[PDB]
Amino acid sequence: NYKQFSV
Amino acid sequence: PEFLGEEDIPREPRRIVIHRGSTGLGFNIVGGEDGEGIFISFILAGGPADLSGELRKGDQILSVNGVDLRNASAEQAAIALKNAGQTVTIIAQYKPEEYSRFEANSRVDSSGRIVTD
Repeated sequence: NYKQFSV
Repeated sequence: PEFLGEEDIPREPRRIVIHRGSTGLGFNIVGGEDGEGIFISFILAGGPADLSGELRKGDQILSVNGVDLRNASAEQAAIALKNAGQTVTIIAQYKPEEYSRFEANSRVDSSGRIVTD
């Protein structure tokens, strides 16, 4: 689980 | 003196319009597993999102340019935001309790601010 993205 | 910190952070949905041309929005998102939501985890100082001054860590992204993201995956959410165009219309809602699940040693105080011990 989890994921982190820069936008 | 009249300190803001005492005052409750509004919890109703807001419309945020960011004009960023062809640069990044300047914030990070987390979440997007089993419809748990997409949340702002970090806002970059000096970035378009910061310069709006209408988004904060703990905000859930409800939609971008009319595209419902309440149930989105993290990757598709990122794709939607990155491809949203020069003018990005975000509907956000402050959800500090749900967000605090993600960040270690975090919690919500009496005014709704996210505190990390």
